[PDB]
Parts: sequence; C-alpha cells; structure tokens
Amino acid sequence: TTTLAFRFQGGIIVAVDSRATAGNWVASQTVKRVIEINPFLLGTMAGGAADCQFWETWLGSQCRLHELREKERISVAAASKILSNLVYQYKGAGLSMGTMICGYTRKEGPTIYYVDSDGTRLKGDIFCVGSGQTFAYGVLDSNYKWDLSVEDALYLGKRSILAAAHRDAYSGGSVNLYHVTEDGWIYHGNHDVGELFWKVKEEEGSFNNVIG
Amino acid sequence: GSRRYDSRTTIFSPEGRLYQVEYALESISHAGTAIGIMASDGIVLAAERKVTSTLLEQDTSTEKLYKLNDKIAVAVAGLTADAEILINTARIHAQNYLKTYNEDIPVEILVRRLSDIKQGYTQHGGLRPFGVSFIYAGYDDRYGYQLYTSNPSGNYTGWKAISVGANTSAAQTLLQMDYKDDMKVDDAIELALKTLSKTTDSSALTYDRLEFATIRKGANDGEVYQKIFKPQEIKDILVKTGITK
Amino acid sequence: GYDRALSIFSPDGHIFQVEYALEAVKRGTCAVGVKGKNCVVLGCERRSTLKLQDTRITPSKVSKIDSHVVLSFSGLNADSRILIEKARVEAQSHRLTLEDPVTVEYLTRYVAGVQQRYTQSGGVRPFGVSTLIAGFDPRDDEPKLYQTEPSGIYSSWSAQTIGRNSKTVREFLEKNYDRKEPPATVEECVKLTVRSLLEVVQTGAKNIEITVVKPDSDIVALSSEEINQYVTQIEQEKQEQQ
Amino acid sequence: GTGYDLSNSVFSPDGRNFQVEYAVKAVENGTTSIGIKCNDGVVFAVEKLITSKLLVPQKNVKIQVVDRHIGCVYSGLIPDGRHLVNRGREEAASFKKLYKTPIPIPAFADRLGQYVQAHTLYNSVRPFGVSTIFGGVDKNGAHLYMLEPSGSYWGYKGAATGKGRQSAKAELEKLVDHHPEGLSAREAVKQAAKIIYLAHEDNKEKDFELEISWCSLSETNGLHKFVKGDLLQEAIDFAQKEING
Amino acid sequence: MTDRYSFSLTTFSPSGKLGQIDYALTAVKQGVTSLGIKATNGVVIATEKKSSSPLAMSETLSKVSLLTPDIGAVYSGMGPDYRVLVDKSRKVAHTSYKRIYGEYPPTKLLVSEVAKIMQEATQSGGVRPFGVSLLIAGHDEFNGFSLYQVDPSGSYFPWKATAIGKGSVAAKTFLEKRWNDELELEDAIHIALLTLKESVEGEFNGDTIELAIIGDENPDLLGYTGIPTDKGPRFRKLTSQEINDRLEAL
Amino acid sequence: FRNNYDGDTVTFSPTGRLFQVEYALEAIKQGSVTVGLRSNTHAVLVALKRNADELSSYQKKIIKCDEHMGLSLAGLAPDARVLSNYLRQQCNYSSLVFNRKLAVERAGHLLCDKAQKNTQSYGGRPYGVGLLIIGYDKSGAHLLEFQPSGNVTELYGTAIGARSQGAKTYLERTLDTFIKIDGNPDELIKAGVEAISQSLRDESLTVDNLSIAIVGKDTPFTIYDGEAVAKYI
Amino acid sequence: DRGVSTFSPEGRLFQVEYSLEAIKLGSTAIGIATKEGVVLGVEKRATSPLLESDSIEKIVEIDRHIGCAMSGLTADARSMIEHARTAAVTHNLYYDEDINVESLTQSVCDLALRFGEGASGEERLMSRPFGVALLIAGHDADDGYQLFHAEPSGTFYRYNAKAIGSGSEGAQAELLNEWHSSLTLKEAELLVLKILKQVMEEKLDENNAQLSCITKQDGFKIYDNEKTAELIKELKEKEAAES
Amino acid sequence: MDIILGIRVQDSVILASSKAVTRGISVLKDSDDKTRQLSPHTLMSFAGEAGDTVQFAEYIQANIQLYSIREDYELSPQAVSSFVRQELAKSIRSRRPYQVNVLIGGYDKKKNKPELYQIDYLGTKVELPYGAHGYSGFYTFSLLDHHYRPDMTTEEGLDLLKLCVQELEKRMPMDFKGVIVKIVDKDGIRQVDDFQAQ
Repeated sequence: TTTLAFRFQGGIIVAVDSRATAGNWVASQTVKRVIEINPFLLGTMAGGAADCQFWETWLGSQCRLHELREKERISVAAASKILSNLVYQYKGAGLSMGTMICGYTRKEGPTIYYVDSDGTRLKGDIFCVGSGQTFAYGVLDSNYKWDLSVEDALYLGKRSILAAAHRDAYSGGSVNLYHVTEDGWIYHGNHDVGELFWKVKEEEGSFNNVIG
Repeated sequence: GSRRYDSRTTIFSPEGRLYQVEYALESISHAGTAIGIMASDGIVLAAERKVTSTLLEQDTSTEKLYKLNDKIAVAVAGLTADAEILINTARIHAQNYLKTYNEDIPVEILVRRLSDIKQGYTQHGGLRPFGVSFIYAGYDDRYGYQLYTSNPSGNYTGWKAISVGANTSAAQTLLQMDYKDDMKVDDAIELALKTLSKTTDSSALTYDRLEFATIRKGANDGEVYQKIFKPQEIKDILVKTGITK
Repeated sequence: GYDRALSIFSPDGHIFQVEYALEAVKRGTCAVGVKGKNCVVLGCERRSTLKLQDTRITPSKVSKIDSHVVLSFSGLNADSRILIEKARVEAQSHRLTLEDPVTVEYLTRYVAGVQQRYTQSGGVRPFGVSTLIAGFDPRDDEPKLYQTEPSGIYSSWSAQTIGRNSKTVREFLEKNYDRKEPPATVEECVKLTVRSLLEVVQTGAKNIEITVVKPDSDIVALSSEEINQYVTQIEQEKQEQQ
Repeated sequence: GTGYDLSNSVFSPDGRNFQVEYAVKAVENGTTSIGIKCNDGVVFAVEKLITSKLLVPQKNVKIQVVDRHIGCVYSGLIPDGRHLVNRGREEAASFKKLYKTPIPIPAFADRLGQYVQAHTLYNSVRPFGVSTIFGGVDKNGAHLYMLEPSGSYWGYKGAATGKGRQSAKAELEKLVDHHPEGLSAREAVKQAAKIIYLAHEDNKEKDFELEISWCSLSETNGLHKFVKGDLLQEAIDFAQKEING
Repeated sequence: MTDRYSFSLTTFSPSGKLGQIDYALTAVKQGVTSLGIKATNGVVIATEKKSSSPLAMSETLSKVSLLTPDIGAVYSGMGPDYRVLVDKSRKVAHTSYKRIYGEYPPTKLLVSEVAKIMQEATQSGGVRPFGVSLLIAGHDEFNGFSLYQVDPSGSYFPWKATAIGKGSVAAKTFLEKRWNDELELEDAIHIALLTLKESVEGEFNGDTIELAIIGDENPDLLGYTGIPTDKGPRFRKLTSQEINDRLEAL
Repeated sequence: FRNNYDGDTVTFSPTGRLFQVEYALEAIKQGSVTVGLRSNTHAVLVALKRNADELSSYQKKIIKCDEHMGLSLAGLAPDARVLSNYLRQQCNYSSLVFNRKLAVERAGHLLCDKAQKNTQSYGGRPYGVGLLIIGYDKSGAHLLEFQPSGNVTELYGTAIGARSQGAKTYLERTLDTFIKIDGNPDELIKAGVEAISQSLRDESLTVDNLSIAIVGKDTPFTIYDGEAVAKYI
Repeated sequence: DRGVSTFSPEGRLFQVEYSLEAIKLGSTAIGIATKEGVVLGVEKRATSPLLESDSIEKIVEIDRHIGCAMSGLTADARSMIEHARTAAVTHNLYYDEDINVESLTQSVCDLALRFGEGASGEERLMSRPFGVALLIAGHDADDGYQLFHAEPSGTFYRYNAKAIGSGSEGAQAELLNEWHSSLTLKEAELLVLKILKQVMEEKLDENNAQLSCITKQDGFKIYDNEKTAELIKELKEKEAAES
Repeated sequence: MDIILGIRVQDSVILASSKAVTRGISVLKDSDDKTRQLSPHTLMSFAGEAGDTVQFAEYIQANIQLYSIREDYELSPQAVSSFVRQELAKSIRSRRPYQVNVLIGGYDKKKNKPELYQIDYLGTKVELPYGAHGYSGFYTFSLLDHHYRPDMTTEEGLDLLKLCVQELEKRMPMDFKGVIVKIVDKDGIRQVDDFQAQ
C-alpha cells in the first residue's frame, strides 16, 4: 500500500493505490484508500483498517460539531491536533494508524499534515507513507517542481505510483487520482495498470533510459 | 417536612450579600483586635490578648500570632476554632507553590487561595462561613513589604495601616494621621503602643495582656527576620518607648 | 437538603437569586467600555474616600485574561475571581486543541455557561457579578465588546455601562456616541470615555482608570497624569455655556 | 405536626412515631387473611373481595410463593406488599446458593424482620404497612409466623387479621383449643373456610372468593401448594353447612 | 436517609452567637468536679467517680482515661460524648506520630488535633459538637510539664491550674493561693483531695476518688523489670488504697 | 394539615391514603378516555384521539411496546413516558436472558416496585397515570389495569380517563356475550366503539381519528388508524 | 419554599406550572408548516440602539436541515440547544442518516422533566426544570416537513402551525384561517410578517425581527435581514390598500 | 537519537539541533526544527521519540503560559526546570512514560546570566557549560574539553560547534545532516541561517 500527497500551486495532488489480495492473487482490484471525512478533509488509508475507520468518522463528528456550534470554519491545523491528542491516549492499546490529514481551507491554504499512531504531527509540502515509499519518493523527487500545472502534476503522480507498483507487490491493482481544491475534491478517474505500464516504460526514460 | 427544616440563609439578602456572612462580621467585631502597621523598615503587628489571668498561662502569646512561612506571618481577629482550618490549608498551599515553581508564595497569591475557600464555604454545601479575619504580614521581592486583609466575604484589599476586630474606627483614625514613610521599626512600635493605649481604658496595660511580633530586615539576613515577642520582651520595649501603658 | 429550591420560578416568573444578584451590581463600582472601530477603550471607577492604600496592593480593575483579551467587572470581588480562573483555563485549552490563538467569543461562551450552570441546577448557589469581556480576535481590525450576566446571557454591544450611575452614562452614550458612527480616532474615543465617567465618580483623574486596547495585544493604560490633561480640557468645553 | 409525624430521625415520647401507629390502624380496616397451624403443617386462607363481574376468578392471586415451600399472603397496602416479597425472594435465594439448603422459618423471619425495622429508623424512607402471615415446613417442623408494620413478629399457632378479625379469631381459638393444635391438615382446610365465610358475614355489601392454600410436611410432601379442585369444593361444602345453606 | 440537614445547625446572629455551643458549655458546668494542677514539678489530676444507683459499682467507672502511655485526660460533661471523642483522639495519636514520626505525640500538637475534631463537628451540618471540655495533661523533655483545656467550642487555651464541673469558681480560687511555682507533689495531692472534700460530703471516702499523676511511675510495668533501654512513660494512675491512705493524713 | 401528607412520602394515615394518591386518581381522568375489553383469545383497546389545540395534528397515543405487548395511557404523558421506557428495556432483558415473554401480572409487579422506591424519598415522587396494558400470551388473552396506587387487577373489561362510568355499566352488561365469542375480532371491536360513545355525553366522536388497537392468537399487535376503523363505527 | 414532591390537586407540580408562565412573557415566535416549507419568524428584539444586531440568538441551527425558535429565557434554552445538537450528531454517527423531527424532540424533553434528588433509571438532579419552550421544526425524508412544540415539562405535541409569545392570542387565531395545505414559499414569508406586525404594538422592522425557513432545496437557511426589509416595505403598501 | 548539542558562552546560550530526518537512502523530511519556544527567553530542545516530543511540548507550554498570566510575570528558567523534571519523574511509573530528554537553554533575565540545563527523560538534572546526548559526547567532549576553556565570545562558540558536528558526521556512523542553530539571550531567540562554518 503506497499513498503520496504533495503541495503545489493548484492545491493538493493526492494519489493512492487500491488492491485487495487472497494469496498474491489480486482478489479485487478495488477497495477505498481515501476516507472522505467530509469534502474539506481527506484522510488516507495506510494504517490499520479498523483504527483508521473508527477514528476518522469520529474526527468527522468533531469537525461537524465545531462548525455547527462555534460557527467557525475548522482548520486542518485543528483537525490533525484533535486526532493526535486522542491517538496518544490509545497509544500502546494496539493502535496502528498511518494517515495524512489533508485539507485546503481559506486561512491556511493547502495544508498536509502527516499523523501516525506515535502521535507525531508534522507539517510538510511532501509526505509519502507506505512501504514502497522509498522507491515512490525517488520518481517524485527527481521530477519535483512546485510550480506546475494540474494535469502535468497528475501524470507525474501516477508515474510515481507505477514505479512503486512494479517493484512492490502490495500496490498495483488500480490507481485512483484526486486533486483536492478549496471548494472540495475532484476525482480524476480510475486508471488500469496494464494499459498504463506500456506507455510509461517507453515514455519516461527513467530506469528505462536504455529500455528494460 | 425535613425539606423545610433547611435554614435557607446562605442565599442572598437584597442587601447584596448573604445573611450569615453579614451576621458573622458582627461576631468578629466582638472578639480580639489585631492591628497591622506596614513600615518602611519593617512590619509591626500588635494584638490585644482577650482574657488574661493567673488561672491562664500568661507566658504564652502565640495564641493568635502564627508564622505561616519563613517571611510570612498572620494575625487573627475572630475565634481560635474558626482560624485553625485556614491556617493549616494556607500552610500546605505555601508548600505546594514552593514545590511546583521552586519559589516561595507571593503574599497576594496566598491570600487569594484562602479567600476562594471562605467564599466556597457558603457556595458549596450550604454550610456556615468563617468568623475570622486575617491581617497578613509579608515580604516579597517584587513589591517590597505587603500587608493585606481578608474577610469571610472573600473581599480583600491591601492597606498601609489597618485594624480589624473591635475598635476598627478609633484605631484607623489615629493611624492615618501619624503615618509617615520615613518611620523605622522603633518609630512604629512607639506609634503602635500609643494607639493601643488610646483604645484601651485602664489604670495601666501590662506586658502579658499583649501579643506582639515585628518582621524587620534584621542583621542576620538581607531577607526579613521574624521576631515573635513573648511577655518578658514586651516588658522591655515598654521601657524603651518610656510609654508605660 | 441543598440540591433543590435555591432557584425556582415564582408564579410571577421572577427568580429569587437572579433578582438579588442584579442588586449587587448597582451597589458596586462602575465599568464602561466604548468601542472605536480600530480601538476599544475600557474606563473604570475605583472608589475609596479612605486614603491609606495604594493601587499596587489593591487589585486592578482591568485584569488580563490573555495579552489580547481583557476582563472588567462590577460586583463582589470574591465571585469575580472564580470566573477569572475558568477563563484563563479556557484560553489555554482552546489554544492547545484547535491550535489557533483565541477567539474572544468562545471564552464568553465558557464564562457564561458556568453562570447558567449554578442557577439551573442545585448543589451550588449563583454569582452576584456582571462582567465585560473584550479583546480582539486574530486577524480583525474590528473591536469586540461583550456583556455577560449572572443569568448567563451574552450579546455584543457598541458601548455599554453597568454599575453606579448606569442612567447618566447611558444618556451620555445615547447623545454623544452612535452605533452607526462611533469615534474613528483613538483620541476621540479616550475623550468620550473620560467625559462619561467624570460626571459620576465625583473626583478628578485620580479615581478614573483608563486602559486602551488597540489591535492584537497592544495595551496601554494611561495614567492619572495623562487623564488630567483631558480633565482640564473638559472644564474648558463646559465653560462655553457657563 | 411535631416532627414525630414528619420525621423518624428521632425517638418519640410514645416510643413510636405516629406514622408507624397509623400503619397498624390501616391493616385492620382492610382485608381478612388467617393462618392455621396444625401438628403437621400450616394452612393459609385469604378473602378476595368481589366488586364487579369484570374480575376474573383465580387469575388474580394474593398468596405468592417464596422458594417453593413457603407461602406468603399479606393484608393491607398493595404496593408495600410487593416490595416486601421482592426482598423476601432475594434473601431466600441468597440462602439456598450460599448454604445449599431451603431456608428455616425462624431464619427467614429474622431476615424480612430486620428489613421492616430498617425502613422505620429513617425520616424520609416509607414504613411498611402490611401484616404478612407466612410460614411453611422445614427439617424440624411446621411454623406459622406473622409479621407486622413495626417490625414485630412472634410465632403463632393461630392467627387472624382484618375487618372480620373478631369473628375470625373467635371461631379460630375455639377450634385450636378443641384440637391438639389443629388436628389433621385436611380437617383444617374446611375449618379455615368456615372462618373466612364467617368473617364475610361482617361485610355482605361485597362478595368474596374463597382462596385457600396449604404447606404440609406429609400432606403436601414438604411443598407449598394452592388449595384447589376437590379440596376447595369440600371446604366450601363444610362452610355453607354451618353458616346456613 | 442523608441530605436533609445540610445547613449548619450553628448559625450566627448580630450577637455573633452559635446556638449549640452555648447550650453545650452549660453541660460542662453540670458535670462532676474535675480539676488539674500543674505543680511545675509534675502534673496531678483528680476527679470524683460516683455511683448513680445503690447497686452500681464505682470500680467500673473511671473518668480518668489514658489517651497515650504518657498523656492523660479528664473531663466534665456528658459521659458518652467523652468516650466517643476519646476513641477518635486515641486514633490520630497512635497512627500519626508513633508510625510516622516513631514517637509519642507532643501535647500541644495533640491539643491541635482534638480541637480540630470538635470545631469540625460544628462546621459540618447534620451533626452537633461534643458537650464536654477536656483537660489534656502530658510531659515531654522538650516542653516540660504542660496542661491545656480544650473547650466544646474547639477553642483552646493553657491553664496553670483550673477546675471544671460543679463548684468551678470557688475551687479554682482557693487553689490559686495554695498553688506555688515550686510545689511538692504530696502537698499537691492533698490540695486536690481538700477541694473535692469541699464539694461533697456524706459519700466522700478515698475509695470513690480517682487520682492520677504525671511524674512518678513504675518501670516494673513497662517491661523494664530487667535492664532498661530507657526509663519510659511518666503517667501512672493511683489505685484506691493509695488515695484513702493519704486522705487520713489530709 | 395539607402540608403533613403532601410531598411527604414517608407519612401514613389511619386510612392509608395520602393527598398525593387522590390527586393522582384525579389526573387519570384529565387525560382522554380509553376503554378495554377482552375475550379469552383477543384483547382490544378503544381510545379516542381528540386534539387539545385548534392546529394540533393527531399522533399515536397507543404505543406498541413489543410484539406481544402494548399499552394505552390515560393521565400524565411525561409520567407515562418514563414507565414505557423502563418497560421496553425490561422486555429486551427478559428476551435475551431468559427467553421469557412477559405476562401482564409480572410486569405489573415490577411497575409497583418502581413507584414504591420513589415514594421512599422526597426527591422522587409518586405518579399521576393509569395504564391499560393488553397482551396475549399462552394463558390466553389478558387486559390489566395499572394504577399509581399499586392496585393491579387483570379484568375482562374497564375504562380509565374521563367519564369511566358510561362505559363500565355497558361493559358489565355485554360481558357475558363477548367472553364466550372466541376467534372473532369484529364484534368485540364494534362493541368497544359503542362503549366509548357512552363515556362521551358532550364531547365529539371522530370518524378518522379514533384509534383501536388489538392483540391476540390470530392478531399480532395492529393499531387501526384512519380509514380502517370505519366498518366498526 | 416549595417541595419537589408537592403537587397541586391535578397531579402537577408548582414548579412545572410556574416555568410555563415565564415562557409566555418572552418574545413572539411563530411557525407555520405547509408541505411547501416551514417558515419561522421571531422577534429578535433590540434592547437599545447600541445593542448590535445578530449577537442575540432567536434562530438557532440544531442541524443543517433542522431549526428551533425559543421563547422565555435565552440562557435556559442553551442547555436544551446543546442537548439537541448532541442528539443529532450522535444519531448520524451511529446510523449515517438523519434524525426524525419527533425523535429529536423526545430526546430533549426526557431530560427537561427531572429535578429533585430522585432517580428511577433517569438521573434527576436539577433544582428547577427549564423556563423555556421551543418550536422545533425539521424536515425528514419520511414525514417531510413537520413542526413540533416542545414544552420543558416533558410534554410534546405535533402541530401544523403554532404561535407562542405574549402575542399568542392574535397569531394562533390568524394562523387557523391562513392555514392551507400548500402555498408558495415567497407568499408564506410575506404573510408571516403580516401576522407579526398585527400583534406587534409598534412598527415592525428588521432590527427586531429575523426570519428563517427550511427547504428541501437547500436545507436550513436563515432568511436574512436585508432581504426581509424589502418585504416589510411591500407590506406597508399592501396593508394600506385593504384599509 | 536526534543529535542535540549545547554551548554556554559568557553572555548567551547557543543550542544546536539537527535539521534533518533521514529514511534509508534519502531525506524524507529536511526542514526540521526539533525545538520549541516556551517563552521569549525560555527555549527547550528535544530528543527522544518523534511523537513524545510535540505531545509533551504543547502540554507544558500551555501550563507555563497559564502560570505567566495568572501570576502576571514570565517564569524563571529555574521555575520551568523544576516543573519539567517533576512531571518526567512521575511518568516512568505509569504505563506510558514521556521519553524525551531535553536541553533547556535560558536567559535568567531577572539577574542577568545565561543558564543551560540537561534534564534526562528519567529526571536526571545537571547544569553544564556544554553537554551532548548519547555517543556524541565520546567524540565531542574530547574536542570541547581540549580546545575550549570558558570566557570566549559568541562567534567562537559557533566555530567549535561546527568542528564537533563535522567529526560526528565523519567518524560516528549516525546520520543527522548538520545542525540548525538557534541563540537564546535577552534579545530573545534568533536563527542562525548559516551553518557553513558556524
């Protein structure tokens, strides 16, 4: 499972894999990997299934409550910290969570917080979480450029995922792409790896500079 | 029934303050006097001892003068019983502050805990308030000398000379007049001893019918050295002023 | 016992405890807040005829809740301290959990809930103090002034007065300040506040204490000396009709 | 209106609070129940009043079991009776689990008894106001006990209560005196029916439904049973015989 | 059940009075004559222990209790009130000084504890004070010999010599003259006997009088019949025979 | 006098009724009238829904509590709510734990204890509500009358709410006819609408806001509302 | 004074009745339910020319399709409003769907009885019940648009119109004639204000009224002040042309 | 660990805190302030787990800031330290200890002297001119005792710290990518945005 999210001029690019397995045989090419808390917050699945599921709907209750009662737009800054503080209470209770708390509010701009079961909350432009993460990081890093267009940003994201898909076998059923904007998230379709592999291997010429 | 055997008197009067609290104030004004004088090279405390006789032990005059700290002491006006409960809690509060922040309690900080409990006593339970007023004598290294007072109403103020217990009006009137800010310990004592005389009507006033303490800079400290006088030391100073009364 | 009938309605619909609470306020000191539109001025009376005390051992009229949130009161001293302690715990808890320097309104919601709380439910008796909570919310040039009561209500208010001589200061705010068009100068806002509390204190500038709060933590309390120069000026305006 | 009628957080000048006295008075204007001790058992009977044809015969029952071999009927205030029994059950079960035996009647009596006494030493907890005729057989014989409002209980050999008490007690003592204690359990059923029928003569502006039960060592084989079928028809026959019919 | 009397049952008035206390102070006066002398050469306590029926024994009645091996107490007032407060007084003396600090309590600090209980049962609603006044006499190297009274008020004071119960004013007076700074324990036993003689006659014999002393003691009962670690406790209470014998030489 | 046996739950009378019981009995009458009748195979409740404001909309006031149980109220609605709340909880706990389906008598007894604990403290209270509970178990059909006074009798017929006595007198007469008629619904339902119309004497009868509720051997718990009461007027 | 177990002859505590009197002394709130919308109007009330608008609460959101109007004391309704938000939030967590108008109402009113040191599986600990009634409106998929009147006495009635206030007399009688099964959302707002100006003794303006409605078009929408004034100005023409 | 150094010059406390987190081959994050400002003349720097750090930090800042307003003055470095240690000593007994070991670099602004404190995750308190965490000190105590002796201006402290960091990156196998330097004095907290020989 390999998930990445990077901050750029147009908002946020969030790109994720999907894969469910019975053996090494791909049982379903399908499963969520963005838990859509509400349209303004995303939390991405890379932790325990139940842990992520339980606390992230519960996080949806604290956001909904804050805005209903206090009549104030809740920050990403507030969303991560509510989460981190409860996490430390359920620490050494058997918790496994690796999520990135994504939002793009009026008052902060695009903001991506990495939040783990250790309770750590870090702000960064670039966070990759997984276990094909080091390889996925490579593709992204060598072609990184903050000033970029949303379309070209999507193609770089999806090639990065592919790179990680090919080597690591815990990704690569399908890719789901989402671009997270101010007014909410826009889905950029579901792309099959079979068709996507042959184009990239020829096209990119990274690790493929003499075709292999 | 017994839901109507409730006194219902720890609720407000229309006078802007609880029944029991206002009535309790009267009780104070019918028990011993404490006088607090804050000087420019000490703090002088005088209290007139309520019952003095041979049947009592006359060599004891710590019956209302307790030091809460190394540099904070209080004077009681009210009844022994009422006092003791706040004394013990102020002592601990001193130790909690000391332990947490590595520094001694400031005089107002200490005052403020005691006063929030006094209010509390009527605010939770319905129980009766205290019957004690303190005049606090202390030093802090942020304002110089501080001399304060609290009452069972939970209102507190700072003053440069005040009296509480019986004969507040008479003593306060005289104090405001002779007050200076170039007085020394010894000039204050003389002053104190005059005031006490003018509020007590006697042939003579004796040294064992007084409880006295002053908190001066000292000459064994750059701090403040707390001197608790006992009858025989009261006898000496009475000669020194040449004020026999 | 004491968990019941401290507070109940009459058939006339008055509450006993609330009705005797409002009476402690009229008796006590005087506090007023006048808002500019880029300042908020809080003027306070502290009234003592007995002169044998200092200001530096008598508690201040304006207490800091935060550097950019201030609290003023009229009423019992004892009760007000209880309320002040909650507001500081609520400032720091908010900062911790939502990771935003405080919004002044939320803090009103906490102090007001407590005040509601001891009235509605027994095992505690109500408060006898009314408060003014004022400050600036971050990223605002617009002043905030609130009033909260022992009832536990609150609302936001352009100038407001409580305590002794509420009528007089009220008339003055009605005829000399507008909700529509207030002072736009800091100076004129100071002038107005002094004018209002001077008519009622029945002393000079040595028993009016002015504190001016300009945006986000900028607080300066003008001294007796500074107020006197406006006090002079005021006797001159009044001798155009005398 | 003395606090000896609004509270039981004191002792009275009459050694009992007025409200407990009043419980005793309300048992007597009530419904009739008896209890007949015999040399091998006990028999219970109660008068169930008929006020309408809207009531169903024996689908409302007043004699309720505790355990399986102790039968309880009571006269007086209905709610208080439910609560007493519910308690009676919790004791009985606790005893069976804990000691691995059905509970003795002097034991069972001390357990209910202490609980009736408890509700009579608090100023806001309602007294009981039922008199309970109860009993059964255990491993050293049959026992008939009667429990009162006030927490008073003794063993009985014959017991009577209610509206028709006077009449009931008259017939009942005659028969008990005549007999070694009550003769056979079987004979006692008929006799029991006569008393209840005889007591009904004291209230003919209502009808009755005769209800009997028994608990007998060798004539129920240790169990408490309702008295029905033939055995109920026979007791009726005997009753209508003597009281003319 | 609880929660019906949660208002205090002392309240103030503009005369400042606390109802319960004034009534309870009266009770102390109506007790039997008990006295305390500090002779500044020990401490001597005496009281009357007296029948209340012809077939009541008095050798099953004591008014002298040990609070700890070396602090003793005497009282006037209500019998029950004294036993129950004494249990609680015992409790704190034993658990909080002999385990925590490993030694017997200092008197004055024990005076603070006993006061605090009495003042507490007045401050808390639903209950009353104790209707007794105790005289707590003890000895320590650090403080010398000491004597305090603790009132029903929960106020305290020290008293060179005092008396409470019936014939209070006269008993204290006669005593004050006969009290010297430097006074011999035998003479101080006579003065006590003499006083109690003035309160009662026609039932005054020495075997109905119970006298206890702080000073002389018996090591042989403190498990130091053999070689001592130390001398140990200074309170030792007389038997009747010792009392009667001295009464003859009164 | 008044103040001796009013609010005071700990007191008694030589008669055993306090003021708080007599007011409670009056409170039942100030709710709307509801009548009960049963055979031995069915139990029926006929209840009038009459609004208490001009604009008010009709809502159910017969509440199904379980598959084999329900109640209708007459008296105070908050008081009615708490009891219904405890009874639904009680119904569940018996079914999970003992698989036990309640008979009316058993619930009743439970109900008496609950009121009883609240009449042993000043901070609780007695109620102000009567209830007619119907249920069909394996001992046939049942109708129970629950009273705040703790008097529980299981009856063939009754009425509670205002003007009880119209219906009681009719119900005691048609008694003999109705109890021997088994396996036939329609006659017992029709007879209930006639009974309740003798309770009324000056108050309307509504031909689409009557609500009849039935339980039985061949009937699981159905409330007929609106249209479906027509053919029994 | 008065016990928490001391009834009137009718079964009803002193304290319960007494709350209900204070309700009627509050401000006027009027709600009309059709099957095209529920319109809620209240008088907001300006207590002085220096009291700021929309700092006093009279139109509150329980949820994004659910509103309430209050009458009585404003702080006393706050404990209710809190409980109502909490009930709404929780039901949505558990069941991922909307609370019904009825359900929501019941949950608040169970905890508005209480009072005294009693308990029976219900925790009661208040000194008084609340001094406030609220008209709770919502729309739910099943029953559509509904209006419910909550009494703080633990009593609840289903309604198609109700008015409360000190202006209750005029407004309920007017409401009966005005009521119909459906009529347009714009006609309804205009008509509400008409009824309000009648029971109001003074000139009706937007600095003492706030309007609100509930739509299936876009959920709970407070109909704001600027937009409301322009309707009051039309009101002056239509009303002085029937005269 | 997280390499955390300190040096106390005659007027100031200079504290050096790693600027990177390195995950195999590449630096995953490389913008890392591993220190949190308590107050304008109280700073505390940290090493331990990543999560303990921020959770303790925020809890502690909030408490101190509450004390600052209630008592109406800025709490001493001495007041903070005794507070910090006492909380850490309790946590060890409990299921979850806060496992952050700290350096508190302060200006005592009331008597005008800089103070540096090393307080361990257990509660082991020391005042030091210079100190270090872990295996760092084997190599860098050998350069600091030898080449430095007290009463040396601030710039000399910068050059020494860089020499210490270079030797660490060379010879010890841990990898932490230099230091980001912060100076605590009466003028507050300033960033040294150079680390090139400073």
